[PDB]
Amino acid sequence: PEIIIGDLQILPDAFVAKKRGTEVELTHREFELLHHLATHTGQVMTREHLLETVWGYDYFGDVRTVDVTVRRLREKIEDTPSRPEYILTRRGVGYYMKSYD
Amino acid sequence: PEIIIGDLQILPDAFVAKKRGTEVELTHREFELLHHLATHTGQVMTREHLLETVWGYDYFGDVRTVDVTVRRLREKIEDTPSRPEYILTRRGVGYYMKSY
Repeated sequence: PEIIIGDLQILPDAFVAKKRGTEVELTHREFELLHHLATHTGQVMTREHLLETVWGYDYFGDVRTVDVTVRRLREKIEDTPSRPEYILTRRGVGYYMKSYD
Repeated sequence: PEIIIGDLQILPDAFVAKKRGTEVELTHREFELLHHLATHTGQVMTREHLLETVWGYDYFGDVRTVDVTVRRLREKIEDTPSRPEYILTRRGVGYYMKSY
């Protein structure tokens, strides 16, 4: 398995993400979130949905944890986090990975 | 599972490590390495052995990767990395987690 989205390469079996061919140092949960968004490109996901799918069905922590993790992911993979081209917000609804070709 | 070593709490099912009750931001591979050492305390492990057990039996990368990952781990979980109290070196042989 290998997921290519623009300049991102995700190697799920290796738990490795690269941006322009350089490895990005991600936490376990950051990688799991990135991988989930990347295997459902263009699909808007609520914070609640992301909590149960990425943190687990027995995880009842603060939804804010999703926002924190998206911020870290943006700081690590975006050229300009204030203007992301991979991890996008649908205002009022959720997060998604931008679809490319 | 819950592993307690000194000021460290390792929660394997949650992939969470805490130091003095605060979560430590570890990469996936750093956590895997820490968990392995922590479940085999006092056991000295060569870099070659760590590569196969922590990166996998199909991983044929550089042993230097183990040294890098131990350094990162030390920087994140040791109060004083030059004088570690968790992730120890056995000179010439390997790495191990001190038993408590």
